[PDB]
Amino acid sequence: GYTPSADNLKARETFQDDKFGIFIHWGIYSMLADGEWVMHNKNLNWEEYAKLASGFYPAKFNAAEWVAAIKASGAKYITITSRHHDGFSMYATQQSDYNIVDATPFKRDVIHELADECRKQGIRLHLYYSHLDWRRDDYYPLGRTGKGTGRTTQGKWEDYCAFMNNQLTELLTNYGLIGAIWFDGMWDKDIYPDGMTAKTWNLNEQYTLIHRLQPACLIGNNHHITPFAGEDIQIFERDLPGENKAGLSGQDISRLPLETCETMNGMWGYKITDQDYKSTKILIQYLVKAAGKNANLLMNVGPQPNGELPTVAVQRLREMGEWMKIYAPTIQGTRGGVVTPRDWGVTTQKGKTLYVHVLNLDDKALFLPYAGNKLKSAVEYQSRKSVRFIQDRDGILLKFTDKPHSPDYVLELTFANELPLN
Ligand SMILES: C[C@@H]1O[C@H](O)[C@@H](O)[C@H](O)[C@@H]1O
Ligand SMILES: [Cl-]
Ligand SMILES: [Zn+2]
Repeated sequence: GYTPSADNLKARETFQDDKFGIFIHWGIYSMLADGEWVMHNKNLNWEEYAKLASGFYPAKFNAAEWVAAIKASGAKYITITSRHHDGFSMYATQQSDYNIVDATPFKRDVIHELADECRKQGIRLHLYYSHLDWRRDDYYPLGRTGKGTGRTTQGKWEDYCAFMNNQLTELLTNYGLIGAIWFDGMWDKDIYPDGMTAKTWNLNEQYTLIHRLQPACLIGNNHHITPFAGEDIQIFERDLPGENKAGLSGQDISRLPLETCETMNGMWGYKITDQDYKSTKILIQYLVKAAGKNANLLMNVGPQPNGELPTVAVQRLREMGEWMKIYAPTIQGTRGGVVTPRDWGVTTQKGKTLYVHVLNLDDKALFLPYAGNKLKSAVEYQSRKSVRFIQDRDGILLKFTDKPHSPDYVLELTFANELPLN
């Protein structure tokens, strides 16, 4: 079956080292400013919806400003929508004239500009690509969604698979190195009996094509189930691995590198009525919790129809970056800690070092259930002040002089041996 290349293994380890990326959902739906699902939610006719492209002009778009504001947060990569459910391509494809260059007065390939700036600025580029299409008539038979977009013709599914293959080829050919392909949407056909099989979705052909073009490119698929052979990362939508508070998960944690995706406000695409952006404290803690469960955090912003990133999102990214300036070594380059997440916080680890991230504790002591490795020292990460501890065969007890500050009271524990990997 699938044995991943060595460049692919390095790519997985670098991805886990990086820990933090930014999601970008941008399209012509940003004009309606009611979320990226508006075409299906309001049952918009595909022709009338497509008429919006000839008025799309994000005049204030600036790839350099975007990538700079994201880099400033500590994030190391950007995952951007190359084509979402509405079928509109945000790059210069030759498989359809329904794209940013040919169908709008903007006439610019924004994915190419962003790739150039990511190269220049040391940020890796990941591409989201939708298996689901609400406009094309060769997406036949239909799944659960999209029955109200006014399609009145049928094509062959083979033609749609060819279309996807050629678009994937283009994206892996004209834009430099691509960190990952992020498939989404096959959950649409989970109503038919064979709706989540690799053969209906042509997954083996597609994955093999991807890895032939760029063997170090990682593949993830947001299907919410057990990863298919060929995927290089596992995705959890709006939940940490092993949690299901949002109801879109519940699948077993595989052995692939893990990534949790989340929105900074409540919606992926720009939504003018949704201005409730999570606080900087919440976002820092979300990243720390992700890292403590051995997962990356892919945090989303939805660009405005004038081309700017929301100002509040840029503020949050800058404040997260101020925090990262001090604490990134306790997150980036680490893995999930030997003590798994607890109500008080989490732990990350690197070599012989265990970082204890105390996120939610008002007592002045903390029990760590870990034994068999001589603890040789404990200090506060920032101040370097020493932390009193008692170690025995049952575990470790840390005692604090003050009881802890927000948003993260971090202790650095140094052990004699190891730290293990479960
Ligand atoms: C990937 C994100 O979660 C879901 O899968 C999608 O339906 C959303 O539009 C968004 O792209
Ligand atoms: Cl980690
Ligand atoms: Zn170029």
